[PDB]
Amino acid sequence: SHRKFSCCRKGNLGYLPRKRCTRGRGRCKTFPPDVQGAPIHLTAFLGYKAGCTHVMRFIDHRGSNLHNRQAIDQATIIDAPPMICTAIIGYAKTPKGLRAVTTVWAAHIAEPAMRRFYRNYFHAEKTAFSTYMKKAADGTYIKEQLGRLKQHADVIRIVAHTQPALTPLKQKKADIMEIQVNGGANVAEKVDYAYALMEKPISIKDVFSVGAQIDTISITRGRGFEGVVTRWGVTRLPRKTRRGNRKVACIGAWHPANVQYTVARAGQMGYFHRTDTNKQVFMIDTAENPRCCTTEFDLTDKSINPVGGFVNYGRVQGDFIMIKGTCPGPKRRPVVMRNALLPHRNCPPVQLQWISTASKFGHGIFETVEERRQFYAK
Amino acid sequence: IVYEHTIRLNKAVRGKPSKKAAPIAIRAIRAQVEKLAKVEDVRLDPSVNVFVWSRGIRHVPRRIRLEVRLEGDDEHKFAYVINKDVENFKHLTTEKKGSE
Amino acid sequence: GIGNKFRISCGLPVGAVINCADNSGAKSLNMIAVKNWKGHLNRFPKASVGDMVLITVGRDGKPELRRKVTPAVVVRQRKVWRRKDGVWIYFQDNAGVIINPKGELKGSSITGPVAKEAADRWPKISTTAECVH
Amino acid sequence: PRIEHCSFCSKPVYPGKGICFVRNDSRVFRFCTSKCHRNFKMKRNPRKVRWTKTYRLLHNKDM
RNA sequence: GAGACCACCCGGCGCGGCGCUCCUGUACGGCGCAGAGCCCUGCGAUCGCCUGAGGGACGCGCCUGCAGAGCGCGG
RNA sequence: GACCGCAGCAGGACUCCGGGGUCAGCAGCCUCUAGCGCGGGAGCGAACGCGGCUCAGGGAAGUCGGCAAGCCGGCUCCGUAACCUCGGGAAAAGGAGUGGCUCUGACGGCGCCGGGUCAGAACUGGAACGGACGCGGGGAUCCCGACUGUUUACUAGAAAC
Repeated sequence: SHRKFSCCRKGNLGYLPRKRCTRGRGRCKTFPPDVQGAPIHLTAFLGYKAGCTHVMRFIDHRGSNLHNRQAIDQATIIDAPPMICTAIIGYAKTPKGLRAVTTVWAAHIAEPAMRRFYRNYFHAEKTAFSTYMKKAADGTYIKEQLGRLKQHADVIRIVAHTQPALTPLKQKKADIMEIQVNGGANVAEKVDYAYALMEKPISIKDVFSVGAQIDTISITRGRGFEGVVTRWGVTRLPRKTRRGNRKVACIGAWHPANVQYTVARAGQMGYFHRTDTNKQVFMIDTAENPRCCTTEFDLTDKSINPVGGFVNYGRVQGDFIMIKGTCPGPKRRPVVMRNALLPHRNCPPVQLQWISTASKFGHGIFETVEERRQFYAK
Repeated sequence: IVYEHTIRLNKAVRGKPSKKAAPIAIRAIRAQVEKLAKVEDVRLDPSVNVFVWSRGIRHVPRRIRLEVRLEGDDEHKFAYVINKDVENFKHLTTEKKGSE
Repeated sequence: GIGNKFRISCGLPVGAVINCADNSGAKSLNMIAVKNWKGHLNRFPKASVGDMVLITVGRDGKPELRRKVTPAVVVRQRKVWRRKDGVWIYFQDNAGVIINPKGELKGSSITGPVAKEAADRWPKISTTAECVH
Repeated sequence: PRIEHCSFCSKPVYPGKGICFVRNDSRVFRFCTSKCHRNFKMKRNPRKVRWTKTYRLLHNKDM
């Protein structure tokens, strides 16, 4: 018989299978389109979520209630320590699909990247790249192989590794990420640009700008095995139900005899790889500048680090990217940030006027530690 | 080799049922002493068990100062742990004193 | 109502009896429904400050108003709501002012403080209210 | 930038934090915490509560 | 940061200190020219001062202490 | 603690004697004496279930139906309606107080000695006080059966008997 009343299905079936993510970290997958002839640019970066702040901005959306008004809005600070280029990878467009021509690795590979190649570095063989270093180190191997990429490669990407020592993380090994060189006048120009950054650090400030929209790709917080009400948003049944109210009562009709994928069922509720999209970059600054989080209204030094530090993170030393709203993942989780594939055309320009530096640990009524000393006197 | 060490019982009964707190504290003290003495056998003086059980099964004292004496060696190496009362656990930290 | 509203936490569901700010001679208005509410299955219609609600005057109210579904506007709500300026605001009591379908108020005066969201939506509420908070 | 004061607490409220209550006596009372808020709504005296700037001003500690 | 068990992501862990910060609301004790009174030369709930004190921390930085990487098993 | 239920079975099974505190109490909650740690233990802290706890704003819109939960409650002093078989209703309904200290009267007791209740008073205290515990939610009707009783052990406690 008919369902008798109209309600939407609970949940997106696109996000199925709702399984723990099997990729090591969030992976960029599609990179923004080339648009050949654009200013030559890098398309992505890896950062670690540091925390959230809340900013007061002046809004200039025209024909809005908030036009010419001040708005307190949430911000997410992603720590983005400089990544170092370690390889140049070129992919031909083949009738099978993008096919990698070759990866020409750097003459010298840093210890952080090298520790990724082994499960336990101290007890490891240390045999990786041993012959490669000898074959290179004249520059002939790197340049002859690089030429092959210019002739066959249609897409050029660069491998880069994060510096985990510049982060408060316990990783030690460095995440390797492919970032696509984009908007070159020609692939040879992409390879020449790519060789210029080889063995050299790249900064978040170079890759992105303020007011640009980026999409953050990361693995979500895990909630473990979870039932239908939390995992799929089904209505809890009436209290009188025997065997519990937290359940999907009917898993299907007599026919189809088998249970269907569409019906909600209990299982893992977190650690899913998700891309969030179109988030504006509010600020891209380094913590080494003491007034990075100080505006004209602040009139106090205030740096990015909150009083009491970042809860469930660290000292956010060095470069960081502040973005509007939220990003997938818990604090300390690697987040790959990419130039937006489809940015929101009508977005207000960013004009931050105050950034909270108050304690996120507990409730903080002091934006600086020096102000706490003055309030509490002796 | 005698070790004087503090163990925070409140942190070691965390995550466990409050009724099972004083026996869970005894098991924790035994394991902690194994990772201090680097031994496998830990004996606890009844003075340690009187201190841990002083405030009942649900509430364990927040901290215990313990004297581990590595009495026994030559393929036995037991650890004898005694409670050492202290007015406050202020700048108190592990103090390994003496040698076999 | 004038302009585009901004979503604010909707404190009053259907069945919410709210005190009457206007002197029209109603004391407590019973919320039958919310104007402009396409709702999902099982969801009680809910309304916030600045939302027009079909109400029925209670037994305490003057007989002429009583027994007719009448329009009103929520002017105050106990539920805390966040303004887009980060001000979380709440009121001592939930209240409503009885208004014709056009915008005019049945009562000459509005008693007590009135929320900005109602004041912006209804020009007559803004002029009548002594305090807009 | 602009800052307010806990009406009960008398401790400054940085922007974006705290709640504002408007009374039937037409006075907005800005409260820094849910503590400031519940102390007031239980009729607890500001003086009698030592952390409030009012009890410290009476003890002269603040003034 | 991940979990029913596993798996995952990481690895000279961890422990317990010290700072920072936050929570709670001014510690025990001492003193008093506070205290309604009482009857005897003391009692007395409270109160004030020391004392935004004391206590606590699962958050952040640090190490002034013990420590911490199998001669395990596979290959 | 050995009886009877296939059993060393949350089931039944007749008595006797019965301390302390708080309390009106042999109630509830703690305790002396006396007894004594039950077909086992470790981890872990998922879903879900069982036994609980709290919940912003609304306040039965939920449902066959307020089912379940919650409100209420001790004591003192006010105050209390229709109706009525004048006995009731009635704890109707509805208010107010309650702690601790320091006292002050009463009352028998005189060789003044022995009571622990009833009043009244100051001073107190994050705006607390039956602080746990124990412990009616109330009202307006309508239908039956006057009532207290009895009933289908093991699905009907009823308006049935």
